[PDB]
Order: sequence, then structure tokens, then C-alpha cells
Amino acid sequence: ANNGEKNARQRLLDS
Amino acid sequence: AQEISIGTQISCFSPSSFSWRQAAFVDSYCWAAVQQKNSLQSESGNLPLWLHKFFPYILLLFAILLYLPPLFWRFAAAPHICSDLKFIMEELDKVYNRAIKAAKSARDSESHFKYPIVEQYLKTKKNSNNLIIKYISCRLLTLIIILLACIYLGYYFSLSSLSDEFVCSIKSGILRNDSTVPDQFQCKLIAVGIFQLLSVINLVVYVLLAPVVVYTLFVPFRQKTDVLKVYEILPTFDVLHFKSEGYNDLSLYNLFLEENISEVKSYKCLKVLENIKANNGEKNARQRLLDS
Amino acid sequence: AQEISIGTQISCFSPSSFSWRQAAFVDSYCWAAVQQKNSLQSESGNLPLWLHKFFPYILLLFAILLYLPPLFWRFAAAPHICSDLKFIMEELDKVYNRAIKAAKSARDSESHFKYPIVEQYLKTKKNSNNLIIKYISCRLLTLIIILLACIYLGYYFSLSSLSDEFVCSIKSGILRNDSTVPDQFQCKL
Amino acid sequence: ATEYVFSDFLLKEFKGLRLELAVDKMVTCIAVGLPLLLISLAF
Repeated sequence: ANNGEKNARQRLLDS
Repeated sequence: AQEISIGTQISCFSPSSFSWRQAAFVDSYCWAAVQQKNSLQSESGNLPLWLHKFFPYILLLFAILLYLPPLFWRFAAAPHICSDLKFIMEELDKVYNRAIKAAKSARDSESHFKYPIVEQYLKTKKNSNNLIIKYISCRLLTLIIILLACIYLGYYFSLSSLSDEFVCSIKSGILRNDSTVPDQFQCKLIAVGIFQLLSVINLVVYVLLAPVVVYTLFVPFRQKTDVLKVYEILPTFDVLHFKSEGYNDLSLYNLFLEENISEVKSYKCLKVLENIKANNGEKNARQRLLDS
Repeated sequence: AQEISIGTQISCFSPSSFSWRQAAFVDSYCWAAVQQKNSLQSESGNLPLWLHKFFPYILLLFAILLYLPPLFWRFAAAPHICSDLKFIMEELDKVYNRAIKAAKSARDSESHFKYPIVEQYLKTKKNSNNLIIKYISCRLLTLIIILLACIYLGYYFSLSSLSDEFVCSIKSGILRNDSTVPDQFQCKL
Repeated sequence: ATEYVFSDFLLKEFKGLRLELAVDKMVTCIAVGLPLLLISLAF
């Protein structure tokens, strides 16, 4: 929930 | 889904002499002239209007600060109890299994004792143990934030007397000598009438979760009477006495057993002799779909 | 999918002297002047119009409060019956299987009985047992919320007589001495 | 006369191995996650 959350939040900030 | 945005947040009654993009200037001036300037003029107790500007910003910050205890719990106390409950499952299946392999024959420097491991592993966490201060540091932070939001949203429900209507003025660094501009533009916040509902709905569940955290703050008085009393009929060990009261992991583990003693396959076969005689996935999905 | 928003929620008949962003002020004033102020003036029984403002907000709250019984059921009574139905499956396959391994030979302090485990495990949950109060606490909360929504939405179907048309007025803390503003703006949900 | 008191602690028996420390995982989730949780509200 950190290797998956920081890899999911990185692309959904720019959108 | 109500589309909170400045067009649906604030609306000011510009005169009809003002065209477009001057009425949208007063719409955008007074939306940023509530954030701590001397041109507010709310005239009802000189009251703060910062809460209406970022009420859902705050109510996301309480969703983070109520998720920080069970996240830190999962990183700290779960891999020191998943590897330790898995050890108490296997040694409990064996101690029944070898009480009955000797029952088939009941009719037919070293320092070791006659008293089994589970009678003494239940004693190695009664006197020197620290996995309850990582559980009361989840109950205290849950209690004091639920106590925090009960007094913030409670204060927000009384910051709705006349905190919608306020007289804003755009007379500023060059506009102070203007003739086209009236000195007072009537504005009104718009989504506050839903925020006043979102207070008293999110309060009535937080005044209902304040007594429930109290009930789980009583770790000894939580009813855990028969969790291994049924194991007493095996003559491998005589007694398994427990009177757990305080800062002991046995006081905690006896409550963690009662949820997971049903997972012991030897548990149910013991009970038949005496009576005759979506959250880890939902909170990780809701966290990213609120901000979008 | 109908796009519920304030432009499609309320619409008020501003005069043609009013430009843009004054007609959208009366559109936004009377959308928040239905939420419990003294400037409502609905004139048909002085009736509440709060229900039209957040009807889908309430009808989501009943979808949560009808999902709270089967969620708590799955956390409480399912891992105390998944581990217990899996035990009654295995002991039932054996008791037929050993009634017939002896049928091949039918032609050819300890306290234990002659009567099998499934005849007495069916008796150990007849006299001291509590997994029915975690099932009637799913049927009562389902019944009283279905009884709740039958009398809320039933009341909502009779709060539609003339609860659409209401006479809103924007005369407020500085606009009470205004000349450009008519004292009554016809709106309709 | 047991032949068994040895056997309870006789038996010996890695995807469950962690890689980072405990609080180093927290001060990365807080120092990166909290700015991206607030900037996504500004968007």
C-alpha cells in the first residue's frame, strides 16, 4: 500500500 | 458531484452597468477576499468565513488523520502478530493431536519441563511485553480525533447562523478613486446550505462512534471468557488460568484469539465433548476517487 | 445522467433589465434560500422544500444503511460459519464412508460414546448458542429501514402537490433599499 | 519415558521478508503522499 499507492498517485496528479 | 467550483460557491449581485468579466471579477475578488484581509465586512459578530471556503479540504484531512492509526498499526503490530498467531495455531493443533495418540495406548546443560509450550508461551507474554502500547496508541489517536471532529463540525453547525451573507467591497490599490464601482457588493455563499447538512450528518455518526471507542478502550472488560477453557479436558496440561487486566499482551492476545480461535481446526472438535459430558480495497479505492 | 446541477435544478424568471450574472445570482440565491431562512415564501402550507434540494443525497444514505447489515454480517457471522460449515461437510462424508467400509464386512479418564459426532454436534448448538442474534440483528435492521423508506418516499410522493413553484426574494442585508430589484422572483424546481 | 518432549521444539519448519525499515516507510509515505494529497485537491 506504498509501492502501489505512490505508483498510483503519480499519474493521477497530472490528470 | 454537486460540482463545487467558484461559479457555484459564491455569487455576487453586481449592478447591471457591469458587463461580463466585471461581474466575474467581483465573483472572484470576494472569493479570495474572504481569506484574511481587511475588506471582508461580514457585520455579524465579525465572524470567520474561512471554514466555508475549505470545508471539504478539512473533511479530507480528517479522513487521513483517522487512517493514520490503522495504517501504522498494519506496519508495526501486524507483522509482529501475523508471524506469532501463525505459531500459536500450529502448536495448538499438535497438543490435542498428541493427547490422543497416547490415548490409543491408554487402553492398549539440558533444562526442560513436563509442562507444555502453550502453557508457558501464554506466560512469556504476561510480564515482559510491549505489543499493547502499539494498540493503545491506535485507540488514543482514534479517540482524540473523533473528539476533535465532534467539536469542529459541532462548531461548524453553529457557524451557520448568518454566515452566508456578507458585504464585500473591491475598493483596492487603484480602485479606491473609482466612480463606476459601487462601494458594496452583496454576495452570498451557495454550497453552505449543503455543508450545514454535511456537518449534522457527519456529527451524528461521530457522536455515535465516541461511545464505541470507549467500549474497545476496555480491553480487560471485553468478554473473552471461553477462548481456551475448552482445552482443559485434555490431560496433557492441567490448568490454563488467566485473569488478564492490564498492560499485558496476554490481555490483548486473548482478544485476538477470540476472533481467530474459530480458525483452529482442533477447536470445534474439542467443543463437542464437553456439552455432552472490502476495507483494504475500498479505502484504497476511495482515496483516489475523491480528489478526481 | 440527467446532470443534476444548479442550472438544471432551479430556474428563476429574472426581469429582462437584469443581465447575465444577476440572473445567475437569483438562480443561486434562491437555491440556497430554500435551506432554512425567513425569505422562502412558498405560500402552500408553508411547506418544507429541503427534500428537493438533497433527495439523491438521502437516497444514497439509504443505500448505505441497507448495506450495513450484510456488511456487519459478513464480518461477524461468516467467519464463525465458514469454519463451521466446512467442519460439518468433512464429518458428513466420513460417516457414510465408514458405514459402508463395515458393510463390505457385513457379508464377509476416557469418556466416549457409541453415538456419532454429527448426532451430538447437532445437539451442541440447540441449548447454548448465540449465532441467531447475529442473524436477527440483520433482519430487524433490514425491516426497520425498509419500513423507514416506505414512509419517507411515501411522504415525498405527497410532497409534490405544488412544491415546485415558490416565490423567492433576494431583499437582504444591503439589498433591502434597492430600486432595480423586484421584490418577488418566480422560481421553479 | 516420553520419546516426545523433544519433538515439540524439534522441528525447524521467503516472500514475507520486508525490504525497507518501519519508520523509513512512514517518512516516505508522509513526505511524498501529503503534498500529493493536497495538490490533487487544488486540481
